[PDB]
This record gives sequence, C-alpha cells and structure tokens, in this order.
Amino acid sequence: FRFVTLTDTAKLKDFLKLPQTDTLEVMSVEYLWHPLEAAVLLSHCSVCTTNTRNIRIVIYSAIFQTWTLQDFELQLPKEAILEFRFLYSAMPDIIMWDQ
Amino acid sequence: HTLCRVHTVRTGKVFKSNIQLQGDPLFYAFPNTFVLKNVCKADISVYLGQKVFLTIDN
Repeated sequence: FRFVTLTDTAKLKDFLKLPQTDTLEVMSVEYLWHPLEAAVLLSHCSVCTTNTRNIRIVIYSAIFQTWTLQDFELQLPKEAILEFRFLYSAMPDIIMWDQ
Repeated sequence: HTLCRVHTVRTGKVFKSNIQLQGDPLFYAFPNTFVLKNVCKADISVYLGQKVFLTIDN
C-alpha cells in the first residue's frame, strides 16, 4: 500500500484534446478482464451548468502506459452515482447501474 | 424484424471532432449502387454510388 498517482483530470483534459476549464470528474475505476488494463469512467459537460452530463470511458494500458478513448455515448443527470462491472469476455463489455 | 435486423455502425464521434472534407468527392456515374469486393482480402471493399467509400474494415 505504497503507491504513486496514476493520473489526474488535467492530463486527461490535455490528452482528450478538451478545451480545458471544462468539468471533468472520475466517477469510477475498474480493472477489466485483461490482467494489465483498467478503465476509468468520466463525467463531462464542458462547463454546461446543466443537469445533463456526458459519460465516457478511457482505458489505461500498463503494458504500453497508454490511455485510449472508447466509443461510449451515454448521458445521465448529474445527480446519478454510477458503478460498473466488466463481464467475463476478451472484449470490453460492461454493465453499469445508476441506482 | 422479418428477414434481417437493423443495426448501425458509428464510431469516432464520441467527441465533437470537426474535420472538413478535402477535395471533391467522387460519385458513381450510374444510377444503381454497387459494392466491389477485393477477392483476396474480404475486409477491403468499395461502395460505389452517390458517394464512394473504400473500407479496409468490413
């Protein structure tokens, strides 16, 4: 239980080419079935000041030390609390639930 | 519903990427549409019609 910061939302904003000053938060993190990969769930609305929030998934690979954006288009109210599980598959298939 | 079931493929649009088209798009001269498959590599194909699409993927 000695560890170092993996990443932060500022570097994620730089990587995702986001215009900065947007609202980016990490809802959850989960190891997928790949032994050396982990997916981080992000809530973003570009300084929306609106209840709606786009939900995105970014997968971090420790072999390559590389972050990759994923095709995830879901939109939620900001009040939702999201938890997700990865299923038993080679491909990244997930189950989310927002209470 | 009967015969086949529709589903749409759409990727890379997760964020509002804005890449404008360069040049003048090609169009198949004939009214009917056609799909020409590379015989050896099944994945590579060309959709010929109103607009021409050359896909390395299927």
